[PDB]
Amino acid sequence: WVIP
Amino acid sequence: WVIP
Amino acid sequence: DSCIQFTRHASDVLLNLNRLRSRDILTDVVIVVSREQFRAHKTVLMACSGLFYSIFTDQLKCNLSVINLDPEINPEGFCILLDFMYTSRLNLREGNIMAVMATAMYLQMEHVVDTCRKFIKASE
Amino acid sequence: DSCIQFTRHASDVLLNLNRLRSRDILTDVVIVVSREQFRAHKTVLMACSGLFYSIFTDQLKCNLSVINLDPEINPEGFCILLDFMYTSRLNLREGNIMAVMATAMYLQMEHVVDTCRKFIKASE
Ligand SMILES: O=C1Cc2cc(Nc3nc(Cl)ncc3F)ccc2N1
Ligand SMILES: O=C1Cc2cc(Nc3nc(Cl)ncc3F)ccc2N1
Ligand SMILES: [Cl-]
Ligand SMILES: [Cl-]
Repeated sequence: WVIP
Repeated sequence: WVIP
Repeated sequence: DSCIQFTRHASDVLLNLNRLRSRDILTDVVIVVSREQFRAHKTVLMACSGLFYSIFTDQLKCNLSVINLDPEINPEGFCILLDFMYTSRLNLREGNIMAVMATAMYLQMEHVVDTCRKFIKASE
Repeated sequence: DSCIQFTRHASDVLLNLNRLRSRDILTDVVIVVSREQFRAHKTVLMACSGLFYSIFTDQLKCNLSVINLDPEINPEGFCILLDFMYTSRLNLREGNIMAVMATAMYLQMEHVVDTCRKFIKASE
């Protein structure tokens, strides 16, 4: 999961 | 396009 | 094999599937979550959820155009997860995390259940 | 928004859509390319091809379960492009590049047409  |  | 691969293809496919959903093009099922209705493509639901995969591989249920979810399921939680299926983006907030995690457990979306557990553990 | 994003989601969705195709699950159209038949999902075809997007948004054609392509289309070229739609991988070879490029122009798959043009230019 990432900060888009 | 890339070499997978 | 000796194939070449287009990096952005899968993301571009998903973006177009979400555009078809927006425009109600070739949607083939309505998911009912108490008083709310959500239109979607069965194939996208099956590709994202172990529960929908089991439902639409069943010889009788594969033919239904309406699926009613358990009354305990929160419509907002379902909406957030449906948006995630079609976009890869999850709108996880302090005010919705419990409903989102409960819905992802029911729908059998293991990666979502995993990030919810991690965010909850961080607040404890 | 304040969303989080699962990097592998779109690739995982496409992998599952290809598994449904393998297993002939919820395929809803047959594409005929002379003597050959290819089963697929209309939504995936529309998401990848400008030609299929136009076909399945037409009020009459959206209801057809069989689509016959122009007799000039090569079945192997179509097969290679159908595999690309469902996997992001393109099996481009000296012996098939002309048929693949001609098929991608017909299907309106601009990124494929682009890589074929580049590979052809490199050989000249
Ligand atoms: O957490 C999850 C997400 C998820 C999706 C699927 N979907 C499919 N699985 C296979 Cl093997 N082939 C085709 C599919 F559409 C099954 C189980 C699970 N569990
Ligand atoms: O080279 C290409 C690939 C391609 C795909 C599509 N597909 C869709 N386009 C839109 Cl805007 N919304 C939903 C779709 F399924 C249209 C044109 C083109 N041209
Ligand atoms: Cl997931
Ligand atoms: Cl393309």
